[PDB]
Amino acid sequence: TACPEESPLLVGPMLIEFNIPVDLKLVEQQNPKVKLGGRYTPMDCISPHKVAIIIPFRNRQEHLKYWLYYLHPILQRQQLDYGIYVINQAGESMFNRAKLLNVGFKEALKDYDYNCFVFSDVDLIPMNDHNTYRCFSQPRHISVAMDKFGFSLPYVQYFGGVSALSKQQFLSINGFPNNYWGWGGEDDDIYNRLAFRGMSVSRPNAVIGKTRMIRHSRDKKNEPNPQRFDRIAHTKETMLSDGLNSLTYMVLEVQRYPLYTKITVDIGTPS
Ligand SMILES: O=c1ccn([C@@H]2O[C@H](COP(=O)(O)OP(=O)(O)O[C@H]3O[C@H](CO)[C@H](O)[C@H](O)[C@H]3O)[C@@H](O)[C@H]2O)c(=O)[nH]1
Ligand SMILES: [Mn+2]
Repeated sequence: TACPEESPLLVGPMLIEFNIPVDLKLVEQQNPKVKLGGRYTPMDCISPHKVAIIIPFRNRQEHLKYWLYYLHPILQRQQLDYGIYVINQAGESMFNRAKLLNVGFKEALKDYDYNCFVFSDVDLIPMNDHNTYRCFSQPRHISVAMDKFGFSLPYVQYFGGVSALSKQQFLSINGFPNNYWGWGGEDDDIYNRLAFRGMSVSRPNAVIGKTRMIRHSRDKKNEPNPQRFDRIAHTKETMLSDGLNSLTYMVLEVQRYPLYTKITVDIGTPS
C-alpha cells in the first residue's frame, strides 16, 4: 500500500509569519494524529521514508514553538513516517551544532529503524510543502533559497540550514565533525566529506525551496570559530578521525512531549 509519489494533500506555497501567538497545547490539539514524542505515520498508506528530524538546541524554545506549529502540519501532508528530536546541549560552554547532530543520529536510531535523517536549524520554516523533508539518491540540501540571502544560494557548496542524508550516506562520511566549536564552517566541512566520498548534492529548485528564518541576534556562546578556515582546509585528512567513530557524549535526560523528543546531553568542551 505504497503512498503515491506525489501526496494528494499538498497545497503548494504557504504564508509563513511569526506574529501569531503560538501555543503548544493548541498545536497538539490541531495535530491529533501525531503521537507522543512527535511521532507520525501515514494511516492510509505505507511510506518508504522513515525519517528522524534532528534539531540542534539550546535556549531557543520560542523558535521551537514556531517550528513545531508549522512543520507538523507540513510533514503530515508530505506523508512521511517521522520523528522529531530536539538535541539540547547541556551546560553553558561553546555551542557545537555538528556534534549535536551526530548525537541525534545515534539517539534516534536507538528509537526506531529510521533510514533517513533530516538535520534542521530550529528557526527555519519551509515556504512550500513540495520541499519534502526526506532523503534522496544523493545528500539533499533543503534550505536552498533563504529569505536572508535574498532567496538565493549563497554559494554552490553551501549546505547549511536544513539538509538530509540517508543512513547509508551519513555513515559513508563518518557522520559530521565533532571538532567544530562555535559558529561556522561545519557545513563546508560536511560538503567536503560528501564530495570526497564521491557524492553530489541534490536540491529542489529555488521556486519550491524557499525558507524563512525567524530573525534573531547571535548567541553568547556561539561566536564565529577562528579555526574554521583551517579545519576546512584539512577535512580530507581529519574526516575519518573526527565523526561517528570518535563521538562521545552523555545523555543526562530524556523527555517525550507530545510533539517531540527532547534529549539533554553533555557533549564535553573544546579541547
Ligand atoms: O545558542 C544556540 C545556538 C545555536 N542553536 C541551534 O543552532 C542553529 C543556529 O545557528 P544560528 O541560527 O544562530 O546561526 P545561523 O542563522 O547563522 O545559521 C546558519 O549558520 C550556522 C553556522 O554555524 C549553521 O550552518 C546553520 O545550519 C545555518 O543555517 C539554530 O537554528 C539552532 O537549531 C541553538 O539552538 N542555540
Ligand atoms: Mn539562524
